[PDB]
Amino acid sequence: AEAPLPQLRAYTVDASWLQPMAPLQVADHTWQIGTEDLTALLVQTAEGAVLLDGGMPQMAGHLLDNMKLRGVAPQDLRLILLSHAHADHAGPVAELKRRTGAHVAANAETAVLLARGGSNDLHFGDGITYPPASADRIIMDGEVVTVGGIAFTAHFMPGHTPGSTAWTWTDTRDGKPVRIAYADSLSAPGYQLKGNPRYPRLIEDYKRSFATVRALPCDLLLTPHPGASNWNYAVGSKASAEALTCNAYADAAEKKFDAQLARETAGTR
Amino acid sequence: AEAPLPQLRAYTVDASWLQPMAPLQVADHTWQIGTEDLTALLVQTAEGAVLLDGGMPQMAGHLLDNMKLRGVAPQDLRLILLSHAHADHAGPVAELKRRTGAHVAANAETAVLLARGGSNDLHFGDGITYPPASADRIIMDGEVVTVGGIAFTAHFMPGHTPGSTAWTWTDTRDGKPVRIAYADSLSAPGYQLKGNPRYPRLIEDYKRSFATVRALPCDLLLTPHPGASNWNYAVGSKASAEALTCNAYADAAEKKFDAQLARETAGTR
Amino acid sequence: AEAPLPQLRAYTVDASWLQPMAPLQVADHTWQIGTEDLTALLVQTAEGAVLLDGGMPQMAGHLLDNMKLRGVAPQDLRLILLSHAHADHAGPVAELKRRTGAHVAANAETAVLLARGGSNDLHFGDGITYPPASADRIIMDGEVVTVGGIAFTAHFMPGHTPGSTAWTWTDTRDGKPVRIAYADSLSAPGYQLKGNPRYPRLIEDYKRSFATVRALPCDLLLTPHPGASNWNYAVGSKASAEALTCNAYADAAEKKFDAQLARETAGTR
Amino acid sequence: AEAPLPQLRAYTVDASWLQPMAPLQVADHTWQIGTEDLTALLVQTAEGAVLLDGGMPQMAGHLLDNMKLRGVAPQDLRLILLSHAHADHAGPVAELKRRTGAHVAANAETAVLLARGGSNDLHFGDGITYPPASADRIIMDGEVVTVGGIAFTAHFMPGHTPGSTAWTWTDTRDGKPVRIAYADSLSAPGYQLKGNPRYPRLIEDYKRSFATVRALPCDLLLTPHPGASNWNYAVGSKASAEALTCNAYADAAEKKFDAQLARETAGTR
Ligand SMILES: C[C@H](CS)C(=O)N1CCC[C@H]1C(=O)O
Ligand SMILES: C[C@H](CS)C(=O)N1CCC[C@H]1C(=O)O
Ligand SMILES: C[C@H](CS)C(=O)N1CCC[C@H]1C(=O)O
Ligand SMILES: C[C@H](CS)C(=O)N1CCC[C@H]1C(=O)O
Ligand SMILES: C[C@H](CS)C(=O)N1CCC[C@H]1C(=O)O
Ligand SMILES: C[C@H](CS)C(=O)N1CCC[C@H]1C(=O)O
Ligand SMILES: C[C@H](CS)C(=O)N1CCC[C@H]1C(=O)O
Ligand SMILES: C[C@H](CS)C(=O)N1CCC[C@H]1C(=O)O
Ligand SMILES: [Zn+2]
Ligand SMILES: [Zn+2]
Ligand SMILES: [Zn+2]
Ligand SMILES: [Zn+2]
Ligand SMILES: [Zn+2]
Ligand SMILES: [Zn+2]
Ligand SMILES: [Zn+2]
Ligand SMILES: [Zn+2]
Repeated sequence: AEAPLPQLRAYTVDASWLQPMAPLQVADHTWQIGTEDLTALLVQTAEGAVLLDGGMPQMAGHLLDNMKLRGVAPQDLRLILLSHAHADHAGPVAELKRRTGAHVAANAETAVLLARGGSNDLHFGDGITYPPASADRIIMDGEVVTVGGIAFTAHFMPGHTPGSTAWTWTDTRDGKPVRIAYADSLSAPGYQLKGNPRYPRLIEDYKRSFATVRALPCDLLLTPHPGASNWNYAVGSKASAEALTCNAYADAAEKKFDAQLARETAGTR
Repeated sequence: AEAPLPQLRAYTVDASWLQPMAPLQVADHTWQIGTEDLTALLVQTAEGAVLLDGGMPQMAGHLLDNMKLRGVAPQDLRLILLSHAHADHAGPVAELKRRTGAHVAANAETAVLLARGGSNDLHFGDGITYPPASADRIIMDGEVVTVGGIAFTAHFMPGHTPGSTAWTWTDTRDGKPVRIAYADSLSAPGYQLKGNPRYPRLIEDYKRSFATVRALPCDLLLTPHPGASNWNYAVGSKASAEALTCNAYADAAEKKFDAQLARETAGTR
Repeated sequence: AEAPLPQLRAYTVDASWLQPMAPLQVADHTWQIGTEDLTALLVQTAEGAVLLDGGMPQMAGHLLDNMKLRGVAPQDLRLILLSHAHADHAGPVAELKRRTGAHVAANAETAVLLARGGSNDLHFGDGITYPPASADRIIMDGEVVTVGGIAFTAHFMPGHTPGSTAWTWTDTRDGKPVRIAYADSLSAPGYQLKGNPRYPRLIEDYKRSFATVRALPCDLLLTPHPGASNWNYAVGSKASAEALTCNAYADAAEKKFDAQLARETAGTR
Repeated sequence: AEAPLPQLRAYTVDASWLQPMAPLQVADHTWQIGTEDLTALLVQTAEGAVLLDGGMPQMAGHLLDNMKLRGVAPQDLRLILLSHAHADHAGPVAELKRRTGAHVAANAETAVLLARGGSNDLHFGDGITYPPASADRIIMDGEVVTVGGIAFTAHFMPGHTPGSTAWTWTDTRDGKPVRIAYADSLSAPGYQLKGNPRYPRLIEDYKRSFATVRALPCDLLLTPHPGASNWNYAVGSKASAEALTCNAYADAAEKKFDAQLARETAGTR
């Protein structure tokens, strides 16, 4: 009686990443509409809405529910933007496109990973996947995408994925501008950093990306994993109280990266 | 403490579907190289090999091992053909393409489902998925694909999937021709047959496909699930003893389909 | 001084195919907005517009101009449907998608040809091409697509292309229903009909498609080339006067097909 | 009698770009097999051949002819690499893939442009297009691709296109190593350089790419347009005599770029 091949293993996550929350207002037009521990930002304009990230694949219905609470019908969603195309951020994109008619704008690296459904990941292989989706517009570094007069600027910050992107826009609160920076992850979870044949310039890209994050226009920083920027979505009006600056987020990420690099030289993860 | 969204659920299968077996010769050039309960046929020519189906995603390494036992190095695999693009038959195609340089030939319906990784299935939704892969050649009904002088003919038999295909070729044994028919599944597992908005002509297609299977050139029938044609790969040289004819396979499938249709009218699965 | 390789040759067409016209009303909601000799139908609903075909690639701006004359802003175009994915009918689809955010719904055969930009055509090779575009929804035979409460039904009629489709919907005029049938081309221009290795069942498909066209619900027939159904868009309110029935269109196409088949047997085009 | 829309215009080129030539040996394994004025490099190994660029779409048959003269049958072509995905360098890729079974390896930017057939170009729009093709392997900056033991290293040099790549490998001649650098174009033909909304960091990318080219391992430089590196393929064994170094090629390109930038500030092309 010899061993059969192993069964496929599902991508399972902490319960808080799947815990629905009601819409939490970030600025006049901008709302967190994902789960307690995964960001999905809805930006509402007079000419339709923009969604930045959707979380896990199973979050599609919840996102549509929260859009409805905000007055956004499915067909009112015009545009989906992404931080990076891993299953816990781009998971429901294919379903959202089918149910809303929204288009996706992303850089070429994010587009190719999204079209693979996250398979053949440089570090994860086929372990963390989701339904594939197509990008409808390819964007370049620094390119501006505008919906309802609100301009979103892309800032490439490769490392966590080759296509990792920060998005910036200026909202308002109390009559004053609020420069929002939605910066992507700077983690390298389980990654081989040095001499990686699938990503030879990984270290150089991360190092440049720390600098890119430090330089973002940033009155208020948000991140795909809210804990990375010290947000606590579950506490409502105090959710943003402890939020990091872009400088502090980059500094923390670089210290962690440097320590991980030294541990890899020392033979451990 | 309210319920979080459910975790993703992996596509799990009976252990026998994942139980490796050594190559089992079907005819002079044709070998079963999959698992005990999933067909993957290797056809070896003087100018490279053809693979018809690969089974589950986790079978890629085993298939390459069996190819090596047959004298087929990875780069010797020229062509992948498919019965249908469900995860338990097309599962390892993307990985095989990357590791062998083989091309995929398939009809348009199979190509679109394969490129989705089986997501947005007409009946399964996103429940049964696999790494997406691209077809390199689109084939039409009755089209002949030739490798090393061996001609493979496609016979469309829509129903189980819109792109379901039977493949026929003539091998030899004991100096005599053996017309092999690799006919696709004719099951409708859990499908809504009547008035299905995603497949309005489902019943008409199945009915035509029973006739197509009856008419195949067929000295020896094989099926993606070997039990459907009464093969038992685990018993070696007796594996083919009880194999059905194409007529008998079509008849059994049609009786099951008609009974399921009546049960659906009677309100049950 | 030996001959260089030939220059690329552009797909050039009769001037009337490129001659802009103002919107011509077909029924209460339905307008011809293409050129004098290429159909592009705009169907306007309370929840956005549908475009059936766009003509040649250079027609994108003209279509948007005519949409504006009808009160349809670019973002109001929700859906693009196609008769078949040749350059003179799907030509501007990629550009329209980028400028409107519309989605494309098409069958798998049309989707694969559209994604090739018409290249590797079964009969034309690479001679007649256009910017590639992706389908966003794959439709099956008989499937209903609804926008603003108006239901469009797909009727597959393979032959002219494998993915050739007739679209039907019911509009109104003078308080009475008008069953509109937009039937695809039934021509085989320069095609090898018999024993075509790239389309082995071509004759069988055309023969079935003549029957499909005869059976369409049809108070008013329109065709991608208006002359094929005896429309004359240039004469305004008399444009539809001489229009054929579906029965007469199918009969004329079948007689032409049978004559061409006999000429092919007799060695001529 | 008002003007019809303009006819489509073919991409026409100088006759020398389409003038076939016999294979010209560059090093022990490496041959120029394109036309007098467009590079297409064949690298022949014990385990199959690599093609770097193919020229214009109409060059497919000529390339296959020259491969045959070199002893390379169609199925012996294993891999296609590209400098950049414009019609005059990637033109015949789709056809070559269909006729050889070769795979394409390219970066994400090149993959997305190739899959568009060069349409929606950042600078050319839809004016310069070719049959779309899919990449089979996505490569990263500095990644090594190996065929028959010969290692090809990718060096990203964005500017002329976002995906512009230099490829390096070490061949031999007279028992000594020859480090070959196939560097992409550094021209900006008709491009808006400053404040280009579709390429906001164009100038920064070109400036970094001049430095990348200067730093390439380079005993012998070749370029997609041979005149850019002072090759003259038509003079046979003297073809390489006047070839530039990488330093000189970068310097000439940067001086031209700086002059064009000043002219753009001065309001001219
Ligand atoms: C695989 C692609 C996304 S990358 C997809 O979902 N498509 C491509 C064509 C239509 C639609 C579908 O199959 O439903
Ligand atoms: C959180 C990341 C995605 S940003 C992830 O999925 N990881 C991190 C490494 C492994 C894998 C997992 O959770 O299983
Ligand atoms: C999503 C497609 C298959 S349908 C894919 O895997 N591609 C497309 C381009 C290259 C390669 C890859 O991303 O590795
Ligand atoms: C055997 C089929 C594929 S041919 C399958 O995966 N089924 C049948 C219906 C449900 C699902 C499952 O096993 O979970
Ligand atoms: C080639 C595809 C259509 S079949 C395309 O245009 N795409 C695919 C991703 C984004 C967009 C683009 O490149 O502009
Ligand atoms: C009218 C058809 C498309 S429906 C066409 O483009 N043809 C017909 C055959 C040749 C080619 C041409 O006009 O050059
Ligand atoms: C459009 C793609 C290349 S990007 C293509 O040619 N395909 C995709 C599937 C098969 C093959 C074909 O249609 O011939
Ligand atoms: C030589 C370049 C491609 S590298 C080209 O095609 N150009 C340069 C600008 C215009 C266009 C043309 O020849 O028409
Ligand atoms: Zn991630
Ligand atoms: Zn994550
Ligand atoms: Zn199945
Ligand atoms: Zn199965
Ligand atoms: Zn046509
Ligand atoms: Zn036409
Ligand atoms: Zn170029
Ligand atoms: Zn060029």
